[PDB]
Amino acid sequence: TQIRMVGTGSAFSKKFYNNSALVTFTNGYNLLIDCGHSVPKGLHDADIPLESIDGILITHTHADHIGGLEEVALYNKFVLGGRKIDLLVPNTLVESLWENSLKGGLRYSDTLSLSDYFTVRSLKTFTSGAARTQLEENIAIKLYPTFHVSHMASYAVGLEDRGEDKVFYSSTIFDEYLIDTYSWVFHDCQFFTGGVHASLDELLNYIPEEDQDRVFLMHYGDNMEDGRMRFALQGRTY
Amino acid sequence: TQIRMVGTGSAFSKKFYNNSALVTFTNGYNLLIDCGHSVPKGLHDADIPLESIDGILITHTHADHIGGLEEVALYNKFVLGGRKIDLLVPNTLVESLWENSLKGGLRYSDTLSLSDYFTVRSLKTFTSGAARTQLEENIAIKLYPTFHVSHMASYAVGLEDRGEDKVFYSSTIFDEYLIDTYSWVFHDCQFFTGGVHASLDELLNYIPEEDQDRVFLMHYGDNMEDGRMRFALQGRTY
Ligand SMILES: [Zn+2]
Ligand SMILES: [Zn+2]
Ligand SMILES: [Zn+2]
Ligand SMILES: [Zn+2]
Repeated sequence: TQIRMVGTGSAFSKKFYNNSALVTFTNGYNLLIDCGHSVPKGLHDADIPLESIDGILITHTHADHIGGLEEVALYNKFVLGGRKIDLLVPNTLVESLWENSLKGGLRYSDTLSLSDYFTVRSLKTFTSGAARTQLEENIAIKLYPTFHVSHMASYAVGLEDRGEDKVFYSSTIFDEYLIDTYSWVFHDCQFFTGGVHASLDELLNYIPEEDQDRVFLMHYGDNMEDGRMRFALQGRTY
Repeated sequence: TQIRMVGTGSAFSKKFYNNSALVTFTNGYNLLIDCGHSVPKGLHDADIPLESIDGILITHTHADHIGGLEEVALYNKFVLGGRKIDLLVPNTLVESLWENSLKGGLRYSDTLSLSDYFTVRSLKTFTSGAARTQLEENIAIKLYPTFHVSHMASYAVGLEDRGEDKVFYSSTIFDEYLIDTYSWVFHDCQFFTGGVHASLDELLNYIPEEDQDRVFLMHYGDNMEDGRMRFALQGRTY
C-alpha cells in the first residue's frame, strides 16, 4: 500500500497540479482521489497510463476536483471501448455532480446520465460523524464530512487496506476536532489566515505533541519557497 | 494591432494551454478572448502580468473558456483593490454564465452577482447573421453565431481597429458559409472527422482558391507532430 501525490497545488496554483492522490492498494487496486482539470495532465506527467485506473473518489463538486471527469469518460468510452470503471461518490454529492457541475451532460457526447460513463458507487454519509463503506475484499473507506465553503458539502476520506488504517486524506478548513487514530495524515495547508482553507499557522497552533512525524501538508499556494511536518512532494512515491 | 496566442490546444490537450487570444490594439487596449482553467497559467508563462488586462471576451460557457474567470475575479478584487474590468459577453450567454457555469457564485468569495466582479458589457447578438457592437473610440467587434454543440450557443468574433478589419477569430464546427472579407482568419482545427470541431480535412476540402495565405489553424489535438495554411504557434507574437 503506497500513495503517489499526482498534484499538490491549490486551485489557483501554476507550478503544481490540482491536489489529487494516486493510491494503489495491496490487491492491485489503483484509486485516484479527486480529478480536476489539470489532473489528467498530472497523470500524463507521472507516466502512469490512464488504462490502469480502477476507481475515482470525489470529495468536491468544484472545478479543481471534477474538471477532468469529462475527459476520463471521454477516454474510457471512446478509446477503451466503454470500460465503465468505479466513480466513488458520496451520496449527497451525486445529484449535485451530474445535474449541476457537469451541465447535466457532457459536451462531446451530448444527450444520458452518469450511469452511462461510470459505475456510480454511492458512498454512505451523514453529518454528525464518520461513515464506513466497503468496496472490494480488503478496500474500506471512512468518510468524514469536512467544512469547506458554506452551503456546500466536502468530505475527508480514510483508507483501510485489509483491516489496517493506512492513510487519512483531508482533501477543508482548520477543523478543531481531528482524529489523528491513523497511521499517516495528509492535510490541506494554506499560507494565509482565513478563507476556506486550513492555514499553516493554525497547524502550528495545534502541534506541541510530537505527532508531527505523521502529518503531511498539501493543497497550498504557489509561492512555495520553504515545523517537523514535511510537505507532500509532487512526484514522490510512498 | 498585434495578436498573441496564449494557448493553442483543444479542451483535452496537455502540451498546449486552452486556446485563448491576447489582442493588443493601437490605443493600448489589451483584450483576452476566452479564459479557461489553464489560461491564467498561459499568461504567467508568457510573462504578461494580469494587471495589464483591460477586457475579456467570452465565446463559450464551457470549462475550457470560463475556467479561469473565477481566478481573474480573485486577482482583481483581492490583490488589485477591486479593479472592475471589462467582461465582453454576448447577451444570450449572460444568464447562462453566472447562474449555471459559475455555480451561481464563486467559491472563495461566496454570497452577489456578476456585476460585482466585472463591468458586464452585454454584446448584441442574433441567429440569422452577424452583429456589430462598439466598445471604445476605435474598438469594434463583430459577432457571428457559430454552431458547436446542440442546444448551446457559441460565437465567432471579428475585430476592427479604427475602421479596418484586422482579424477574424472563430473560437466551432466546419461552417460551410464563411466570410473570409477579413485580413486574417484564425480557425478551429481538428484532427478527426466528426464531433463538434472543424477538422483539417474539411478545411482542405475548401482550399483550392489560394486564400490559404490568410488562414491560421488553432484549437487542435495534442498529437501535433506536423497545406499552405500555417498553424498558430504558441508564444509567437503577431
Ligand atoms: Zn482540494
Ligand atoms: Zn476544496
Ligand atoms: Zn475553444
Ligand atoms: Zn468550443
